[PDB]
Amino acid sequence: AYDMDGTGAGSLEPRGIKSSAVEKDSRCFKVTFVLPSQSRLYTFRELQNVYTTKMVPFSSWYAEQQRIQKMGGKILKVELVAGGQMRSVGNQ
Amino acid sequence: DVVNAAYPKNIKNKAPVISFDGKKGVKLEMVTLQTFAGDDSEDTLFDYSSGKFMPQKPADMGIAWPSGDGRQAEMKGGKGSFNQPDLRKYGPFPDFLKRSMDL
Amino acid sequence: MQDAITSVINAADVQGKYLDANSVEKLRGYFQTGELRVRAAATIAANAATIIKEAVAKSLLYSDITRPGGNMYTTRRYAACIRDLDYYLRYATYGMLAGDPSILDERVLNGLKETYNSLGVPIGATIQAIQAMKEVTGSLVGSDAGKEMGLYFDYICSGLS
Amino acid sequence: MLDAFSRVVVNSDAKAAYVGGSDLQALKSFIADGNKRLDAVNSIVSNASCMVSDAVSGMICENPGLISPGGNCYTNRRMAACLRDGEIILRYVSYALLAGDASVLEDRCLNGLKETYIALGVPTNSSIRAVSIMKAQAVAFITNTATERKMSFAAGDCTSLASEVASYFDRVGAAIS
Amino acid sequence: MLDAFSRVVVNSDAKAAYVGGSDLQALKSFIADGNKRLDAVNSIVSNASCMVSDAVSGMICENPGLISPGGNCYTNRRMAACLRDGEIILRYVSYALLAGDASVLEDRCLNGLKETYIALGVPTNSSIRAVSIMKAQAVAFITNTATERKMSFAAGDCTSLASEVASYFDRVGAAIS
Amino acid sequence: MLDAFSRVVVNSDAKAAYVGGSDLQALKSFIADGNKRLDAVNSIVSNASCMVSDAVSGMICENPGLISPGGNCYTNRRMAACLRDGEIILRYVSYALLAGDASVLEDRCLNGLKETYIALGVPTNSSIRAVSIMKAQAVAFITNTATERKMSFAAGDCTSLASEVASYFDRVGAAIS
Amino acid sequence: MLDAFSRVVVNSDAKAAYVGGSDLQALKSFIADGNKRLDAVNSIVSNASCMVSDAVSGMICENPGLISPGGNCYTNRRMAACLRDGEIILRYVSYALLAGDASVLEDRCLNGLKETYIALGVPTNSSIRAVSIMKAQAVAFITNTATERKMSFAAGDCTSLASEVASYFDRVGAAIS
Amino acid sequence: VKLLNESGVEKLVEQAGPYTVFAPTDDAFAALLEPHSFNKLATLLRPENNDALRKVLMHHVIPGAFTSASLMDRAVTVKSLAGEPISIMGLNKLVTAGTAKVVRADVPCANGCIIHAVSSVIIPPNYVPVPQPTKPVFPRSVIAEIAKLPTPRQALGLDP
Amino acid sequence: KAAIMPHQIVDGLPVIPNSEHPSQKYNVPKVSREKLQRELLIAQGKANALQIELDAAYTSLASSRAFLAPFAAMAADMDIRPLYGKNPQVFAGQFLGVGAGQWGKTGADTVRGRSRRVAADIGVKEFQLERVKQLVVDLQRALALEDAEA
Amino acid sequence: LYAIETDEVSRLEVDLEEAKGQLRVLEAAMAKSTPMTRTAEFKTLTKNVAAVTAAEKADPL
Ligand SMILES: C=CC1=C(C)[C@@H](Cc2[nH]c(/C=C3N=C(/C=C4/NC(=O)[C@H](C)[C@H]4CC)C(C)=C/3CCC(=O)O)c(CCC(=O)O)c2C)NC1=O
Ligand SMILES: C=CC1=C(C)[C@@H](Cc2[nH]c(/C=C3N=C(/C=C4\NC(=O)[C@H](C)[C@H]4CC)C(C)=C\3CCC(=O)O)c(CCC(=O)O)c2C)NC1=O
Ligand SMILES: C=CC1=C(C)[C@@H](Cc2[nH]c(/C=C3N=C(/C=C4\NC(=O)[C@H](C)[C@H]4CC)C(C)=C\3CCC(=O)O)c(CCC(=O)O)c2C)NC1=O
Ligand SMILES: C=CC1=C(C)[C@@H](Cc2[nH]c(/C=C3N=C(/C=C4\NC(=O)[C@H](C)[C@H]4CC)C(C)=C\3CCC(=O)O)c(CCC(=O)O)c2C)NC1=O
Ligand SMILES: C=CC1=C(C)[C@@H](Cc2[nH]c(/C=C3N=C(/C=C4\NC(=O)[C@H](C)[C@H]4CC)C(C)=C\3CCC(=O)O)c(CCC(=O)O)c2C)NC1=O
Ligand SMILES: C=CC1=C(C)[C@@H](Cc2[nH]c(/C=C3N=C(/C=C4\NC(=O)[C@H](C)[C@H]4CC)C(C)=C\3CCC(=O)O)c(CCC(=O)O)c2C)NC1=O
Ligand SMILES: C=CC1=C(C)[C@@H](Cc2[nH]c(/C=C3N=C(/C=C4\NC(=O)[C@H](C)[C@H]4CC)C(C)=C\3CCC(=O)O)c(CCC(=O)O)c2C)NC1=O
Ligand SMILES: C=CC1=C(C)[C@@H](Cc2[nH]c(/C=C3N=C(/C=C4\NC(=O)[C@H](C)[C@H]4CC)C(C)=C\3CCC(=O)O)c(CCC(=O)O)c2C)NC1=O
Ligand SMILES: C=CC1=C(C)[C@@H](Cc2[nH]c(/C=C3N=C(/C=C4\NC(=O)[C@H](C)[C@H]4CC)C(C)=C\3CCC(=O)O)c(CCC(=O)O)c2C)NC1=O
Ligand SMILES: C=CC1=C(C)[C@@H](Cc2[nH]c(/C=C3N=C(/C=C4\NC(=O)[C@H](C)[C@H]4CC)C(C)=C\3CCC(=O)O)c(CCC(=O)O)c2C)NC1=O
Ligand SMILES: C=CC1=C(C)[C@@H](Cc2[nH]c(/C=C3N=C(/C=C4\NC(=O)[C@H](C)[C@H]4CC)C(C)=C\3CCC(=O)O)c(CCC(=O)O)c2C)NC1=O
Ligand SMILES: C=CC1=C(C)[C@@H](Cc2[nH]c(/C=C3N=C(/C=C4\NC(=O)[C@H](C)[C@H]4CC)C(C)=C\3CCC(=O)O)c(CCC(=O)O)c2C)NC1=O
Ligand SMILES: CCC1=C(C)/C(=C/C2=NC(=C\c3[nH]c(/C=C4\NC(=O)[C@H](C)[C@H]4CC)c(C)c3CCC(=O)O)/C(CCC(=O)O)=C2C)NC1=O
Ligand SMILES: CCC1=C(C)/C(=C/C2=NC(=C\c3[nH]c(/C=C4\NC(=O)[C@H](C)[C@H]4CC)c(C)c3CCC(=O)O)/C(CCC(=O)O)=C2C)NC1=O
Repeated sequence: AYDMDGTGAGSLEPRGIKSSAVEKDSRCFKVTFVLPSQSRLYTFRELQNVYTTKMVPFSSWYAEQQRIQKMGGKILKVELVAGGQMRSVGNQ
Repeated sequence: DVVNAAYPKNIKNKAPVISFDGKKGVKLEMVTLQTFAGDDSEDTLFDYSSGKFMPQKPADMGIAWPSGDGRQAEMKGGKGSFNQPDLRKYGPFPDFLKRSMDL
Repeated sequence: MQDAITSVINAADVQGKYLDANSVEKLRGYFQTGELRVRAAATIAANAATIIKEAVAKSLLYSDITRPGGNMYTTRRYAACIRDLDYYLRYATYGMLAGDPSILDERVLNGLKETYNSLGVPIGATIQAIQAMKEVTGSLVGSDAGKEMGLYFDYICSGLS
Repeated sequence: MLDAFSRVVVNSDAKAAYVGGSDLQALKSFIADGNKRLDAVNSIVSNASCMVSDAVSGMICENPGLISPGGNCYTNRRMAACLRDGEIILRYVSYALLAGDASVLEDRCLNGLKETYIALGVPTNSSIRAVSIMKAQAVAFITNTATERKMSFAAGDCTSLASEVASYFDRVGAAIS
Repeated sequence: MLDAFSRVVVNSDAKAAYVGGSDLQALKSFIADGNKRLDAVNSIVSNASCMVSDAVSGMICENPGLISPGGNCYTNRRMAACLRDGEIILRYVSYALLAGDASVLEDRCLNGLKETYIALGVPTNSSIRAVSIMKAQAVAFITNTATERKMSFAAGDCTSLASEVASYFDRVGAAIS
Repeated sequence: MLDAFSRVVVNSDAKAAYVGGSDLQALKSFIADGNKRLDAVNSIVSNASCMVSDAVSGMICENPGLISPGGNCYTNRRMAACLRDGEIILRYVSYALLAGDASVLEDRCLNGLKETYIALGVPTNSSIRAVSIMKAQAVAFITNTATERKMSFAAGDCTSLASEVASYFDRVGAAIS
Repeated sequence: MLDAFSRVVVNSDAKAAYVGGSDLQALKSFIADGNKRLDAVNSIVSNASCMVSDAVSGMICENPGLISPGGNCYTNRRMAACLRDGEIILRYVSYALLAGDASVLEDRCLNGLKETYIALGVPTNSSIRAVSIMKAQAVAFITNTATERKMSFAAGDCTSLASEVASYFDRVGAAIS
Repeated sequence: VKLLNESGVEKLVEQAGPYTVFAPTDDAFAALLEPHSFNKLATLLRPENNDALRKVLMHHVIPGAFTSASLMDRAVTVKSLAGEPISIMGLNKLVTAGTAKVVRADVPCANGCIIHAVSSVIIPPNYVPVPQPTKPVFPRSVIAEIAKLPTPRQALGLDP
Repeated sequence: KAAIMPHQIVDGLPVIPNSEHPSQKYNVPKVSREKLQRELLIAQGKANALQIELDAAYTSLASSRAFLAPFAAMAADMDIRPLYGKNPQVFAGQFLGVGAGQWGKTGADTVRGRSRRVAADIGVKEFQLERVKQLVVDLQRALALEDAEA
Repeated sequence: LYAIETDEVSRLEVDLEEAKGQLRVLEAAMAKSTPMTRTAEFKTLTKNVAAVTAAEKADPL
């Protein structure tokens, strides 16, 4: 279901990205960032634009924001376009 | 500078305040009569800060991030022997933007 | 992502010169504290859950952010906190070993205060949690090691402010 | 008006009760005479609707050429603007009396005012008379020595607050001279 | 009975001197034209705050650059310190008018002032400009030739004391020159 | 002028549509609370003469410069005109609460009233007070929580009609500001 | 000191009047309810050792910094001098409940208490929430609604004695505020 | 912006919800020296009365993105984040927010939020000004108050 | 008529070794009369703002107790019997008392709860008010000697 | 009836009159020059800059 079942350290599925997203979450951000690949010079793949602006969901913004810095990216701006704040019920 | 020993610690004592209170005597007082003061200085004598303090953030280094590439903002240590100079200049840059020398 | 040795090599390399006496002078200063940082990072790894449990109970456990309407009411929202406080105590451990706070703003600080404003997370209560977490961290690792680990906590609190 | 002191915040989710890093030391120390100051601004702004009509008509009855045809207060657009400039000056003096410094007076009100009046053909030698009536009006209220209106106060002294507000009114009048 | 005034003056601390009935007529017989002279200093110190707030402001009304940022009647502690210094010279003139000598005005109030105003960067021409206003007021208040006020005196002539108060104010300007 | 029926006509004229079943529910609910609105106007009209004397005199006891000479409530023609426009404004608000739309308030009452009060020299700060005391009475009469006159109404709720007349007096106070 | 009957004499001495017949109607109802007053101070004095230990140790439950090192209730000399001071306040409140008048509390206990506590380093905010625990204890002992000890009284109503001893306890916290 | 930062309301309008702020220019704040409006608002200058300052600043935040073009001869009300209704009023291109009389039309902001410049400060409807700090007064005697209470024999008219 | 200033009582009292806030009586620098007046009014203003956020801490303690008072009194007439710790015939292990350093610096810091956690916020907020209230005493006292010797 | 949104020349002439109606209230407000304080309200970028338009042109003094 959601990503906070009881998993933490020392648990059977591997220790990973745990987001505070509810059941079928409907909140999503509008993020903007550059993310240079830092791996094209030994792979020699084709090049793709690294400056992107896209709507990521609340269910997986934290994983994406945690990963964009993994590969040296810089986050220029993020906002919560869709969803409420301090909302107990209704994020579903 | 305090050259004011000619004005000693009886400084702004203001002797001639005179209150006649009718046709009678003059009743001379000695009242100091301070101003609309305020004595404006910075960094006073004590701390006056009881907790609630994390205000410090480093300076903006442009578009890189703060304090990351200060390799152009350093002193110097070495140079080397066989370095030979350059023909075109393309004058000095805001720190080769985001990747460091250890990219 | 540079440590003290990476930052020393970068500044000495960025001028194209060798590692002179001043560059190695700081490097020797870092190697002297190399023994202190590992033991500091040792005990913090052991008492990670205990430190975070001590900070929240000492700073924001019973305040009305904990009660209904406060910013930390629902169990998903409470569970996000100790998940969130774990990064501050963890990344501060990395800065304490690397001896350079470059990893914090690279992986924590950028887009952080801009993110809490989006969610509506109170930055005021966040810093006091980290300040209380800094206070308990000085308990475990000692005074000077707490001075080292504490030097990166307020770096997070400063930039997050 | 509400920047002229410092409130303290006590609740959570504020990011000034915890992370703000400063109590305003120059403005916590201005409520240390602040009951005396708030009564002094209450003397002016409860009489400012009477102060601006007395001062503008004071320079009409001392110089009758302003309501002459060809004078600068003849038309009804100009008579309304001369009453508006007296009230706006009296509010920004009452900012600077309340805030305790004349920085807000010389930024919003006095900055570029002498260049305004000589571009509009406003007479400056008569305009400083209308400020100096309000200098003489405001010291009568703060010392409570006005003739036809007294106000109840607590017992004490209010010199160097009438003397403070006399230091703002010439500062207006020398910036427009 | 004149020593009991100066014993309050020269004692290096604070005192007062209440003068009674039977001590008064010995003073009026001792002081020449004493019923004119005790009206002469009463015509000054009953209008003391009105005379200062002209004379500090009339210095700014002729020299408007002092309240400019960079001038010396900017930064309100300095503007209030000019008004205290203008009040001190107005008082110490009137004690010299009361005692009939410029000796007590010179040593207590005036010696070392020329070195003081050049140590603080006080513009010393404007202080002569400030006391010339107070020279112009005190001949008008003593002779009852004041403009918006007139005082109810016993009738006579006080031009000899008005020349005597002219000889105290220029000694200030001869010292701070 | 318009009302609550002809407002949704000229809104449905803009879309060039017929007044269908999705817009009649805005009107059939308005007529179902039609007895509450007629009981809400009758609290105002039954106290209309004492509310204007309650409000203009409350402007006087807060701003006493209007009754000083040189003011704007000084003479008997000026006081009776200020009792006139307290109730002429109250006449058009009671039309606009009755009609259900503020078109009569923004084409007859507010038809250049800011241009009038400048050209009359009426202080606009005091007329915000005289309008808003009538706002604070009308939400106490409609909700029947006036402290000294209770009218017998059938029980229920009038928070919608109290907040509707609080938006008509603010629309007067927005335009003469 | 005064009591309830010396209070009505010094009001009558202010007009040089005799204590007549209409003001003896209220004095006879004071003495008619004088047996409830003695039955009320007996429910405070009987419980007085546990009242200042429920209060001082309930002050520590809301402030652990008192028992931290350096704290005000830290060492054994300092906890003993706080348990001393908490029952002096309970002693003079029970004197004024017995005397019917708070004159013995205001000059023998509460006068000069605030600046006494600044000079010793006593936290005055912790004293206010210490004497407010004793306020809630006393009004539970007057009205016989304490949960752990009930006393045997006659039937009736002592709510006026409860809010008379409650007003002696918020007279303490107005003096150390 | 300074009152927001001190009062802690600025965290609220940091949020991503579509807001319609009616931020008054400081001439509006400078226009708070009414003889009238100074009565009900000067008490907030005291440093303990941050309580009402949030409640008066939070009346300027409107949930939703109401641009002036969206107010073409339309009168719609709404309550603030303070909790009490406010009537936005756009007719004859004169958009009103209570007693606002908006100066600048709109400012596009980050989270689809709008900012309108108003000419005055909107006070909430059922806002009573906080009283000045006073003296806790206590009754000097006790016999002047037993004499102030009507006995049962008085209530039945048995006595004068 | 004249209240005794609190610095004149500090001169009369005999000196204790331990204060919470040791005095800067000798550690005030020799600055002028006008800079002592500015540094006093700043420290009076910081003490006024520290009072009215300590009063906001007391209203949060009063709101935290009312939050739990339906359950604090609802668990007061339950039968809560433990498994060990009270009678010595049952093996309790480390909870015969408490074990090996876990009593704390105070004793109240080992108690968890919403009202104990806002109480530790009160004690750190009252420390900063008492530190700056003892700083206006020796700023005033030097004022007595700035004037008494003047 | 729907030919004021869907037409290809009524869409210009409506938007010409609103933009001229916005110009007439802006040109009249720009008859007030000297002590008027400046707020950079940061107007949008719907139309890009066709010219280069560098901030330093020359020394025209
Ligand atoms: C019928 C005869 C007759 C007199 C001669 C006087 C005598 C006399 N003159 C004064 C009134 C006086 N007024 C003055 C004041 C003066 N101011 C100056 O500039 C001059 C030097 C001097 C006027 C000569 C002096 C010196 C006295 C006398 C001393 C005295 O008794 O006060 C008084 C005091 C009571 C009062 O003021 O009236 C008396 C008894 N009275 C009389 O009834
Ligand atoms: C107890 C305090 C005390 C004073 C304040 C003065 C005031 C004073 N002066 C004079 C009396 C006088 N006062 C003046 C003074 C003046 N007349 C003028 O025309 C000038 C404008 C002005 C000079 C400044 C003169 C000229 C006389 C009369 C001559 C004299 O008595 O010296 C008198 C007596 C009047 C009378 O007899 O009714 C009094 C009470 N004398 C005092 O004993
Ligand atoms: C924030 C500070 C601030 C001010 C001080 C005023 C300053 C000011 N006054 C005027 C404008 C004016 N000001 C006056 C006033 C006067 N002319 C006289 O002859 C009298 C001496 C004096 C009244 C006492 C007049 C008559 C005009 C109109 C000039 C004209 O239209 O011809 C204008 C031009 C725009 C306008 O019409 O309002 C400005 C900016 N406005 C401000 O916003
Ligand atoms: C020829 C035309 C003419 C006028 C219209 C008036 C106007 C006027 N009044 C004052 C002078 C003053 N004006 C006031 C004002 C007021 N007093 C009150 O009781 C009211 C509340 C308020 C007017 C509504 C005050 C308080 C003074 C100071 C003098 C005094 O106490 O009356 C002054 C300055 C005089 C001076 O400084 O010496 C002027 C020009 N006077 C004139 O000569
Ligand atoms: C009893 C005799 C007596 C005096 C004669 C004065 C003399 C005097 N003036 C000032 C001090 C001052 N005096 C002035 C005055 C002026 N500057 C100007 O631009 C104007 C021309 C003029 C006022 C009209 C100012 C501005 C200061 C303060 C200097 C400063 O703080 O920068 C000081 C304080 C110096 C110090 O503290 O070191 C003294 C003793 N005071 C006295 O006690
Ligand atoms: C307490 C009440 C009281 C007053 C208000 C003044 C009023 C006053 N001012 C001056 C005389 C003066 N008064 C001023 C003051 C000013 N002139 C200006 O240019 C500005 C309008 C203003 C400053 C704001 C000046 C500059 C002089 C002239 C001084 C000179 O001769 O240069 C005179 C002398 C005339 C004479 O003696 O005949 C008098 C009585 N005096 C008083 O006793
Ligand atoms: C269409 C709607 C409508 C109104 C709202 C009123 C308002 C109104 N009042 C006046 C006229 C006036 N109005 C006021 C009113 C006031 N002055 C104050 O100080 C108070 C703030 C306020 C009363 C509450 C006064 C004092 C006059 C008198 C001016 C004069 O007599 O010339 C005039 C000019 C009429 C004339 O004098 O010929 C008008 C139009 N009449 C209307 O037809
Ligand atoms: C200093 C001068 C001063 C006054 C004269 C009064 C005037 C006054 N009354 C009310 C407030 C009110 N005023 C009225 C008016 C009336 N009551 C009735 O029943 C009649 C219809 C009418 C008097 C004939 C009503 C009904 C209220 C609402 C509260 C109530 O009375 O129940 C208000 C608004 C609330 C407030 O700001 O206080 C004011 C200013 N108050 C003052 O401070
Ligand atoms: C010709 C003139 C004329 C009137 C004066 C009104 C009279 C009126 N009022 C209501 C009826 C009512 N009026 C109210 C209103 C209120 N009740 C309260 O408690 C609040 C204080 C106040 C709100 C503003 C309510 C709640 C009802 C009943 C419910 C309803 O009718 O919707 C009714 C319907 C019930 C009945 O038969 O009485 C009528 C006829 N109608 C008219 O045609
Ligand atoms: C562990 C932490 C700890 C606490 C939080 C307090 C608990 C506590 N108890 C009382 C309150 C009290 N304390 C007593 C005292 C007693 N009851 C009796 O029957 C005995 C005779 C007597 C003890 C000898 C009484 C009578 C009350 C009033 C409540 C009641 O019982 O009705 C209050 C007052 C509420 C207020 O602030 O207004 C508090 C906070 N004590 C603690 O130790
Ligand atoms: C020497 C010690 C000494 C005492 C302790 C009291 C003892 C005492 N209490 C009461 C008698 C009483 N006491 C109370 C008081 C109370 N009952 C309640 O229900 C409340 C809980 C409480 C309020 C404080 C009441 C209501 C009566 C009976 C009515 C009355 O006496 O007025 C009476 C009877 C008086 C009578 O009935 O005429 C006596 C003698 N008197 C003393 O001389
Ligand atoms: C919210 C708005 C607000 C206000 C309007 C003021 C109102 C106000 N003023 C004072 C209190 C005071 N006010 C004055 C002021 C004056 N007395 C005079 O005789 C002078 C004529 C006048 C100065 C112009 C004085 C002298 C005190 C006594 C306290 C002090 O001097 O600090 C007090 C404290 C009362 C007391 O404790 O005794 C209050 C509440 N304060 C506020 O918070
Ligand atoms: C490694 C650097 C880094 C950080 C720090 C980070 C933070 C971060 N904190 C989040 C939420 C959150 N954070 C909190 C935190 C708090 N509530 C409070 O009252 C306290 C003040 C505070 C605890 C100290 C809460 C309650 C949420 C959930 C918000 C919601 O559900 O709306 C989220 C949203 C997604 C998720 O949690 O799954 C992110 C991405 N991400 C990162 O990559
Ligand atoms: C609406 C969903 C929701 C829940 C459930 C919730 C729980 C919650 N439980 C808490 C504490 C606590 N909870 C317990 C609970 C227990 N002790 C036992 O022995 C039992 C097994 C168990 C209860 C049946 C204890 C002892 C504390 C205090 C712990 C401490 O002080 O360290 C706290 C911290 C103090 C506070 O703010 O109340 C929270 C936030 N919050 C929420 O928003």
